[PDB]
Amino acid sequence: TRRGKIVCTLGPATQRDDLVRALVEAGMDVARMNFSHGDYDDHKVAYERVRVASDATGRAVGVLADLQGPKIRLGRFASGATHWAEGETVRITVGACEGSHDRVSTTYKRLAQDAVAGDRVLVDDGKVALVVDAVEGDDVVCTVVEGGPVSDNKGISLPGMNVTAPALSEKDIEDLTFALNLGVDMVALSFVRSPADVELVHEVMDRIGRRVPVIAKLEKPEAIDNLEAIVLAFDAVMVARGDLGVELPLEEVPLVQKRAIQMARENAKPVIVATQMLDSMIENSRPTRAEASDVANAVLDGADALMLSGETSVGKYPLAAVRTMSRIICAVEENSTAAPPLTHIPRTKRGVISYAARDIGERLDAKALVAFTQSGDTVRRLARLHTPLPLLAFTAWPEVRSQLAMTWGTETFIVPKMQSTDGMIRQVDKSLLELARYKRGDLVVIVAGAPPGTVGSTNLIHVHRIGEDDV
Amino acid sequence: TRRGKIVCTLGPATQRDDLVRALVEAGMDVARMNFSHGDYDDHKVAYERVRVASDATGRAVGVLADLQGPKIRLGRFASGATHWAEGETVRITVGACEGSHDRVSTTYKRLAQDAVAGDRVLVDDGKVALVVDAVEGDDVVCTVVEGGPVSDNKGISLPGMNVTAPALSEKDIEDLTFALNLGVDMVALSFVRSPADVELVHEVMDRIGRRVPVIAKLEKPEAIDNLEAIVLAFDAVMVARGDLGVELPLEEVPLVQKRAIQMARENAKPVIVATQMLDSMIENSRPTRAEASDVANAVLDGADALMLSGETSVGKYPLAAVRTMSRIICAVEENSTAAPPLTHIPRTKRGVISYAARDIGERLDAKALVAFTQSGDTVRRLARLHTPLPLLAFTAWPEVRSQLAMTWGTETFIVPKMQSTDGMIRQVDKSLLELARYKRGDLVVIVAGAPPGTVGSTNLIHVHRIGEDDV
Amino acid sequence: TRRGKIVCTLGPATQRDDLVRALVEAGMDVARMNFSHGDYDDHKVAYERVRVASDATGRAVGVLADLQGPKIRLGRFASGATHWAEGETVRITVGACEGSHDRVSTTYKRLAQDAVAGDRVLVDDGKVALVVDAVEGDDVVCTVVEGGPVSDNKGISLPGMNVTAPALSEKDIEDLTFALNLGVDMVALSFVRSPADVELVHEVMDRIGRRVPVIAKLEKPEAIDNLEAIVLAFDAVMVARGDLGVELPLEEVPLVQKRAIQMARENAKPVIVATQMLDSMIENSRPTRAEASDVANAVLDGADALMLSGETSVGKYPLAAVRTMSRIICAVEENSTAAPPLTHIPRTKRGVISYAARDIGERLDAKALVAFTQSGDTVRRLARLHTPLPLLAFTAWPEVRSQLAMTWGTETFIVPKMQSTDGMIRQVDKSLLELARYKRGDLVVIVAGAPPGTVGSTNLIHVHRIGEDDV
Amino acid sequence: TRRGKIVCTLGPATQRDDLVRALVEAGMDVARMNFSHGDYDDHKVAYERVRVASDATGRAVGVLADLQGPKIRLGRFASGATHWAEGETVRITVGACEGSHDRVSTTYKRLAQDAVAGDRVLVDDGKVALVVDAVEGDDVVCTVVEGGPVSDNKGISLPGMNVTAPALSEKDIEDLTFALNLGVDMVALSFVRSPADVELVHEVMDRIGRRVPVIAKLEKPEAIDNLEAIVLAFDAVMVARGDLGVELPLEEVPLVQKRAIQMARENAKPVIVATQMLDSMIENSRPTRAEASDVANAVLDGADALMLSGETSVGKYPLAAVRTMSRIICAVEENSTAAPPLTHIPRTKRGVISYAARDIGERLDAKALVAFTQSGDTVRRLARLHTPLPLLAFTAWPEVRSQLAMTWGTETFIVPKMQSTDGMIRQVDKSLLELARYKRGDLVVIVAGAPPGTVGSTNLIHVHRIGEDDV
Ligand SMILES: Nc1ncnc2c1ncn2[C@@H]1O[C@H](COP(=O)(O)O)[C@@H](O)[C@H]1O
Ligand SMILES: Nc1ncnc2c1ncn2[C@@H]1O[C@H](COP(=O)(O)O)[C@@H](O)[C@H]1O
Ligand SMILES: Nc1ncnc2c1ncn2[C@@H]1O[C@H](COP(=O)(O)O)[C@@H](O)[C@H]1O
Ligand SMILES: Nc1ncnc2c1ncn2[C@@H]1O[C@H](COP(=O)(O)O)[C@@H](O)[C@H]1O
Ligand SMILES: O=P(O)(O)OC[C@H]1O[C@H](O)[C@H](O)[C@@H](O)[C@@H]1O
Ligand SMILES: O=P(O)(O)OC[C@H]1O[C@H](O)[C@H](O)[C@@H](O)[C@@H]1O
Ligand SMILES: O=P(O)(O)OC[C@H]1O[C@H](O)[C@H](O)[C@@H](O)[C@@H]1O
Ligand SMILES: O=P(O)(O)OC[C@H]1O[C@H](O)[C@H](O)[C@@H](O)[C@@H]1O
Ligand SMILES: O=C([O-])C(=O)[O-]
Ligand SMILES: [Mg+2]
Ligand SMILES: [Mg+2]
Repeated sequence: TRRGKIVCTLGPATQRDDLVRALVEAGMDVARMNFSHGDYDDHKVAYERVRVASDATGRAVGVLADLQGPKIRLGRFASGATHWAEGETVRITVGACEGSHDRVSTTYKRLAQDAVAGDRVLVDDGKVALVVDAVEGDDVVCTVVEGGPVSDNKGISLPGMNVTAPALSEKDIEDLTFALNLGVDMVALSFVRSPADVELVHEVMDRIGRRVPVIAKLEKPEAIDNLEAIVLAFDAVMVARGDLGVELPLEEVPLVQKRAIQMARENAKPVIVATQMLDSMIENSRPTRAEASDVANAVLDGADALMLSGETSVGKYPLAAVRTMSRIICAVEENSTAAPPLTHIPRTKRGVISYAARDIGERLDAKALVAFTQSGDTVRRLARLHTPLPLLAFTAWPEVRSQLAMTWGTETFIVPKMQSTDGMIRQVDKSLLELARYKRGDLVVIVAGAPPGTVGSTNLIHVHRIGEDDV
Repeated sequence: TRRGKIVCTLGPATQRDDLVRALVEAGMDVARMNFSHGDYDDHKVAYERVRVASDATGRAVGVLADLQGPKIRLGRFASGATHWAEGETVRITVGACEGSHDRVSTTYKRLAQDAVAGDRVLVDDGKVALVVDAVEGDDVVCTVVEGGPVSDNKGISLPGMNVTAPALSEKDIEDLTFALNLGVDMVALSFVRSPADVELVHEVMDRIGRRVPVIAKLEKPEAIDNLEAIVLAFDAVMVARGDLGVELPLEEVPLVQKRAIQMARENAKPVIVATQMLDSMIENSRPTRAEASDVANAVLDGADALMLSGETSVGKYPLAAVRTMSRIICAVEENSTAAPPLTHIPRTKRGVISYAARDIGERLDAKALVAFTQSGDTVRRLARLHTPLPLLAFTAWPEVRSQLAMTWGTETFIVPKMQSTDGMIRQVDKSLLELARYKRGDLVVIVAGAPPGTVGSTNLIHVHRIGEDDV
Repeated sequence: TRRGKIVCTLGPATQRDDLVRALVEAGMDVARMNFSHGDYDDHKVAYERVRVASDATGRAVGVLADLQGPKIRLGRFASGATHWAEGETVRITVGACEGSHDRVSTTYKRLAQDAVAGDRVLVDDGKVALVVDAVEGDDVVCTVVEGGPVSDNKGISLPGMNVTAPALSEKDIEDLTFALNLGVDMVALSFVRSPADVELVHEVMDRIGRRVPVIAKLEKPEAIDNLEAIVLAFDAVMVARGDLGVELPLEEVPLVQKRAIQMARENAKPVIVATQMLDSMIENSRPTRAEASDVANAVLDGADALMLSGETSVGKYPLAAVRTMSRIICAVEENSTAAPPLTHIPRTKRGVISYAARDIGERLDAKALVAFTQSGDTVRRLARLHTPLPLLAFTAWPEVRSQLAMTWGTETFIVPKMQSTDGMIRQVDKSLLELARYKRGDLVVIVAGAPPGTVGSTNLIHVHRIGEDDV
Repeated sequence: TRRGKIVCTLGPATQRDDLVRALVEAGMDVARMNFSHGDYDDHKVAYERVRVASDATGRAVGVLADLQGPKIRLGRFASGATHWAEGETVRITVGACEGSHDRVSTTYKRLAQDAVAGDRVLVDDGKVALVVDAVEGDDVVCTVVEGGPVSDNKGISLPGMNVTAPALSEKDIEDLTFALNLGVDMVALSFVRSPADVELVHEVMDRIGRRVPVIAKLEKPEAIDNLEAIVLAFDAVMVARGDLGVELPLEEVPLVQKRAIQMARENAKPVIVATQMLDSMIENSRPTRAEASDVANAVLDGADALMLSGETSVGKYPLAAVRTMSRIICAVEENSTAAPPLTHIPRTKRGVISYAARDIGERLDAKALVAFTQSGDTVRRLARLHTPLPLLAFTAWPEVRSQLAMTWGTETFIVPKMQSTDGMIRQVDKSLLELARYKRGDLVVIVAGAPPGTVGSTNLIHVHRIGEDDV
C-alpha cells in the first residue's frame, strides 16, 4: 500500500453524512479545515466526524487548521457571481457598496491609497486579470485584460505591491484559539513572509497553554527568499501553489516547488504540495494528463504529502479525487520509492542513527523498520530517506500519531509509556503479532532510546526476530 | 533563449487571419496538420501559410502530417452535440441510424461483433465513460457510468476489446500521398502497434517516390510493449498521451512517458510529448499549476519537443498558449539544461564524435557547437546530450532544416554542397558573420566529415576561431 | 597508536636475554615460530619468553606456528656446502647418497619420475638456478644457469611442475601436535594448494582435541588459482612472497599480493604480507627506498599484518627492523587509514551491523568503536573497513585476544562471561575508565548481541556515553 | 609491449664493450650521465656509444645530464678511508686538511657556522650516522651513533639544516656547458630547493645559446614544500629517493613519491622515480620481493619513468637489471594501464583536445592515437592519461623525439615540417605503413594543429582510416 500521504480539504461537498467516513476509507491521511470559510459550528461538526471515522476504521487522520492570514479579498456581488469579460471597466472600491458587475468591495482598506496605475490585479489565482488605470477617491478603476468568472469573496493578488497587514489578524488569533481548544493536531499559517512569523503563532499557543506543529505556507516571494530560515523555524511547510503562482511568475513555481521539497527533506520537516493537482476533477470524473503527471512528479520530487483543495471541498467528485490521487501515487511507488538524494551526510545523532537503521533493514530484507518517537523527530529523519520497507512509528503520545499522518511512509502505533527498551521491544512484538501482517519469527529493525520517555535520547538499533529470545 | 522545441496543431482557431504567422512569431517550431479533420484545401492553405511565415521571419518551421490511422469513433448526432449523463442508456450501433442522444453510429463495423457485456467505452479520451450491458443485433447497449458532453465523431477507446484494423487504411494512404506531394517534412502515424508498421508507411512512400522521417505515435499498449524495437524502426516517436491514457491506466502514463523519452534519447531519435499539457488554456488565459508543472517536467525529462493540440487548433487562446509554454520552458532552462544521463557510453562513430565535440566546446567555453549533417544524425546525437551551448547544424539539404526543427537546441544553416572540409569551415564563418550576434575571433567547435556529401562520414573536430587563419 | 599489525619471526637473533621482551615492547603483535628450524626445546623456551613479555607488558601477542609443509629439499653434502658455478653439470638424484658437488639427493622421491628436460630448478628461493637437461634412471642431470653457493637441505622449486605430496608430512603432523599442546594461538600451513587441505589440518586438530585458526600460506599457483575457495575454507591467508616468487614468475607477485589482500578483506579473513619487506636490515641499520616503499604499499593495499622473517630471526638489527617497520606503517596511517573499497555491499548480519557501527561512530565523532566478539568474526568485519577510530574488541575468551592480534586496528579487552547486554556495556565502561585515556562522558559505539555467549548473535548497536545513565 | 619508460645510469659497468648497445637493445629509453663521477672523456665516449646504438637500432634514446648541484661532501683522508665505530668522536672541520679518523674536512664552509649541537650527520645516504655534540671554532665535534666505513669525498646530509649555497656551483656550470655542447637532450639539477633555481639554469643555457628541458630532482624538504611551483617552473621532476630519504625521514618518502607523481601528471610534466628500485641486483641476478613490488607500485602510481642507478652504473648484472625492470612493468601493464585519475577536468586547449582524442580512440577501438607535437606538450597531456592504445607522436624536431623518450607510452616518428594538416595526415599513413603494425584501412585518431609549425596551435581531431579518402 501507499506511502505518500494525502491531505484533503473539507467543505460543502464533504458536509453530508459519512462522506468524511468515505474519505478516510478511501485514503485521507489529513483533513484540512480552511478557516477562510465556514462557521465555528461547521468546523466543530467536521472535526468530530474525522475523529469518529479515524477511530472507527483504525486509520490515523491528522486534523490541520488552515489560518487565513492576511489574505486580501473581494466583497460580494448582488448575484453571487458575474462574468468579467475582456475590455470591461471594473471598479474595486475600499468604500462600502452594493456589489455588482461594475463595482465591488475589497477587504484591503489601503488599496486605493497604495495602488498605482499600471498595477496588475489577479483574481482568484488568475481566473481573471485586470490592470489599474486610475484611482478616484476610494475606487480603483481597472480594465479587464483577461476575462473570466468572478464570485463572492474571491482572493485578489497584487504582485509586487508591498502589502501592510498583520501576520496574524484578530480573526486569525481567534480561529487559532478555537482550533487549539477544539483539539486539532497541526496549524498552517497562510502568507508566511518571515521565520519570525512562527514566534507570533507560538506566543498565542503559549498564552492558551497548548502548542502543536506549525506549517508555513509558501505563497509569497519573501518566503521563498527566506526559505531555509523558514524551514528551520517552522515544523513543516506547504507548497501553496494557488497563491504562489500569482505572487510569483507562474513559470517559476515548478522549480520553487522542487527546491522547497528538497529543503524540507534536508532538515527532516514534512512538506505538502498543494493546489490544483487534480483541479479538473472538480467537474470531471477523470483528470487531465497534466494533472496525472503533476501528481506523479510530486511523488518523485520526494513530497511527504499531496493536497486536494476544491477537488474535495466544493467539487462533485471528492471520493474519486482521492482514489485517483491514490492510484497515481501507488503506480509511481510500485516502480520505485527513491527520492532525490540528500546533499549532506546526516550530522545529528537521530539522523545518523535513523540513516543506519535504514541501511541495516534494507540490506537484511527486514519485514519492517520500527522507530520509537516521542516528538516524531527520529521517524521524520528516516521517512525523508524513503525506503520500500514499512516504516512503523511507535509512540505513547496519540497526538504524535495524528502528526505523523503527514509524514511519508509512516504508520503509527500507540503503546504504553515504558520504562525500558526491553519493554519497548516486547510492545513491538505484542502490537505487531495482533496484525495479520506480522507473525513470530519475522525480522524487524527497531530504533529506540534511553533514558526512556525522553525526546532525543534515541541511541539503539536492535535487529529483532518477533517473539524470539534475542534481547 | 529557448532550446526545447514547440509543436502546434493547426485548426479552425488558426484558420483566421494572420494567425499562422503569429504562431511562428510566438515560437512554433513545428506545425502539425491533423488528417482526422479538414478538407485537402484546408491543409493546402495551412501548409502555404506556414511556408510564408517561416520564409518571411527566417525561422525554421517543420510541417508534420499526422495520419489518423485506425482511430475508432462515433458518427454524427442530429444536433452535432448532446450531454451523456450518468445513469442514462446509450446505444452505439454499427447499423444505419438517426444519430441522437439515445443512439449513435460508429466507424467500427465489427463493434457489435467484438463487444462483450462488461466492456468499457471511454469517449473523447475519457470525458465520458460507458459500460456495455448487452449486444442486440447491431446495437451495443450501454450505461453511462461517468457523464460528460459528447459531439460528432469523438473518438472511442475499448480497453480489453481486441480491435482489428489496418495500420494504414485506404484513407490514410491517400492522405499520406497528398501530404508527400504537397511537400511536408515529416509524417506521424497514429496507433502504431508494431515495429513492422513503418514498413507499410515506407511501401507507400516508395511507390510515390518520396520518403520523409516517420514518427511513431505511442498510444497503444502493444507500442509500449515494443518500445525499443519501435524507437529503432521509426525515426521518431510522439508520446500521444490523450489516447495512451485510455488505452492504458492513466496512472501509468507518466512513467511510460519518462521511459519513452529516455529510449528516444538513448538511440538519438526525436521525441515529442503531446496532449493536454496546457489543456485548460483552451478556455482560459492562464493554465493550472499542474499544467505548468507538466510542461516543466517534460523539459526535465529531456523531451526534444512539447506539443499543443486543442490549445492551438480549436481553442480561444492559441497565441497565449504558445507564449506560455515558451515561458515555462525558458524558466526551467535558465536554471539548467541538464537531462537524465544516457545509460551507455556512445559506440557509433557519430555518437562518439558528437559526444567529444560537446566536451571540447564546454571545457573551452566555446561560443557555439557547429555540426555538419546530411541526414541530421550527427546533430541528433549531440542534441540528445543537452548542452547550454548553441548547437548550430549546417546542411546543404533544406529538408534537413525543417526536420531538425523538432530536435532539441538546434538552429540550422543551409549552405552549398562543398567539396572539402576547409570549404565547410569557411562557410561556417560566412554564415555566422552575417549575424549581428557573432564577431571575428570567437571560439567555435566544428564537426565535419569526409568524404564530403556522404551520410555518416563524420570524422573530424576542429576548434576554430571565426575568421582567423587556423585551418 | 599504529593500526597495522606486525608479525615477527623468532630465531637465533632473538634467543638472548630480554630480547623477546624488547620485541614486544617495540611492537610485535604476533610471534612466528618457524618449524623448519630449531628443535622443540628452542620453541618451548621462545614461547615461554613471549608469554612472559606479553603478560608483563599487557600487550597482546599471538603465537603462530609455521609448519614446513611439503617443502622439497636437497639432501646433505659431504662438506656441508658447495659452490655451484655457471656452466657446471650437476645431478639431483632420488637415489640415496651423501652428496657432493656433482651429485646430491633430494627428499622428493618422485623427482626423476616427474621432471622433464627443460624444467628450471631454483634453489633457496632462486639464489641458484639450474636447467634440467635429462633424466637418467634416478638422476636429474642439469646445467647450472645462475651460480651460487648451496648447502645441506636447501629448498628447491620446480616452477610449473606438478608436485604430488600430502598437505602435511609426518614431520608437520608431529610439529602441529607439539604446537597445539604447547598452546599456540594459530597455525600456518605452507604450500597449501587446495581448499580441502584445511580438512587434513582439522583431522589432526580433532584427534588431539584442540582447534585454532589456520592460515593458508599462498606460495603455489594452484593456491592462487583457487584463491577464493582457500580464503573461504581457511581462517586466514599469508602472502608468502619468498616461495611465491619462485613458484610463479617474480614479476606476477605484486598483483597477486594485491588481489589476495582484497579477497581476504572481502570475506573478512585476516591477511599477512610476508618476506623481504625489510630484507637489507639483516645487515644494515637502515633499509633501502624499495623496502620502505614495499612496506607502505602493503599498508595501502589493506593488509592486516606485515611480517618480518630474517630481519628478526637471524639478522643483526632485529629491534631496529621492528621499530622501522612501525614508523613506516604509522607514517602512512597518520596520512590516511583508507583502504581499497569492498566490491560488494555487506550482506551478513555481522557485516551489515559492523559496517553501520562504523558509519555511526565516524559521523558522531565517537571516541571509539567497541565490538563484542566470541570468535572474532564481528570485529574482523569492522576491521577490514579500516577506520581512523579506535576499534576495541571485547571478549570473554582470551584465545580470541591472541587471535585478534593479527587483525587490523584492533586492541582487545577480556572481561567476564556476561549474562546480559546491559552487563556487556557496564564492563565496557569499567574497562575503559581504567585507562588514563578515557573519561566519564566520552562517546562510544558498542556492538553486541543476544542471546549472550552465542557466536553470530550480534544484533545491537548502542551509542553510549561512558558512565551515564543511557542504557 | 612496454609503455613505462626506463632510465639507466652509465658507469664503469657499462664502459665494457658493446654493453651500451645491449642496454638499448634490452630497453633503455634514457641514458643518465652522472656528473658527480667520471671525466669529460668518459662522458663523451659514453654519449657517443648511445647515439650509435640509438641510431643503429631505431630506438629513441634520450641522453640526460645529471648535475651534482650543491652536494655537501667530506674531504680526503690520508688512507682514502676510515672506519667510524659506534661511540667514537669525530670532527668534521671547515679548515682544510688531509683528513684522518679523528678529523676530516668538508666542502661546506658554513658548516661550523650553521650546524648546532643535536644535528644529525648522515654519510653516504646513511651507511654511517653521527650526532653533533659541539662546535669549536672551525670543527664540528660529533659522536658516531651508527658505525661504518667512510671514504674520500662521501656525501653528507644534515636533515633539517638550512643550507646556503648557489643552486649551481662553478663545477655545475662548466659541466652544464660541456653537456650542452656535447648535445644532450635534457639536464637534471640536483638539490633543487626553489622554482627560481631553473632561472639560473636558463641564464647559463642562454649565454651558451642552447636550451634543453630541465628536470628538478626532488631530494630536499624545501623542494617538497614548493612542489607545485617547482613542477610548474621546471619541465620535469625526478623523485630522487636516495637523498630524499636522508634529507627527510625515510618513512615519509613513499607518500611524497606518490603525491609528486600526481602533481607531475596534473600539470603534464614527466616524472622519474629513482634509486634503489632494484638495489640488490647490484650483487644478485634476481631482486627481492620488496624491489619487485617497489617497481610495480611506481607503475601504478603513474610514473612516466623508473630509473636504475648502481644497478647499471657499477653493478654486476646491468643487463639483467634492465630486462627484469622491463618484465615487472609489462606484467603490471598486461593487467591494466590505469593511473590515478586527475583531480581536475582539463582547461587548456591542448589538454582538452588530447583528453577528447583519447576518448574517441578508446571508444572506437582505434589502432592508435597519433599526435603532432612541436615542443612535446600536446603529447604529454595525452600520455599522462594513460591509455592502452599506442600513442604515436609525430614531430619535425628530432630533439623532441629524444625528449619524449622519458614520457609514458610514447613512440615518436620524425617527419618533414609540413605546411598543411592534410600533409601531416598523409605523412602519418606513409610512416605507419612502413611498419609491420599498420595496414591500409587501419583506424587511427590524429591530433594536429594550424597554423602548422606553431607551438600550441593544436586544434583538430581527425578519425582516419590509413590510406582511405577520408580527409
Ligand atoms: N512508548 C515509549 N516509551 C518510552 N519511551 C518512548 C516511547 N515512545 C517514545 N519514547 C522515547 O522517545 C525517544 C525518541 O524521541 P524523538 O527524539 O522525539 O524521536 C526515544 O529515545 C524514547 O526514549
Ligand atoms: N554542405 C555540405 N556539403 C557537403 N557535405 C555536407 C554538407 N553538409 C553536411 N555534409 C556531409 O554530411 C555528413 C554528416 O551527415 P550525417 O551522418 O547524416 O549527419 C558530414 O560528414 C558531411 O560529410
Ligand atoms: N563477554 C561476553 N559474554 C558473553 N557473550 C559475549 C561476550 N563477548 C561477546 N559475546 C558474545 O559473542 C557475540 C559475538 O560473537 P561473534 O559473532 O563470534 O563475533 C556477541 O553478540 C555476544 O553475544
Ligand atoms: N611536421 C610538422 N608540420 C607542421 N606542424 C607540426 C609538425 N610537427 C608538429 N607540428 C605542430 O605541433 C603543434 C603542437 O605542438 P605542441 O604545442 O608542442 O603540442 C601542432 O599545432 C602542429 O602544427
Ligand atoms: O540531517 P541532519 O544532520 O540530522 O540535519 C538536520 C538539520 O535539521 C534539523 O531539523 C535541525 O533543525 C538541524 O540542527 C539539523 O542540522
Ligand atoms: O552509440 P550511440 O551513438 O549513442 O547510438 C546508440 C544507438 O542509436 C542509433 O539509433 C543506432 O540505431 C543504434 O545502433 C545505436 O547503438
Ligand atoms: O556479506 P559479508 O559480510 O561481506 O560476508 C561476505 C562473505 O564472507 C564470509 O566469509 C562468509 O563465509 C560468506 O558467506 C560471505 O558471503
Ligand atoms: O588543463 P590541463 O591541460 O590539464 O592543464 C593543467 C595545467 O597543466 C600545465 O602544465 C600548465 O602549466 C597549467 O597552466 C595547466 O593549468
Ligand atoms: O640523486 C638521486 O638520484 C638520489 O638521491 O636518489
Ligand atoms: Mg493561498
Ligand atoms: Mg641525490
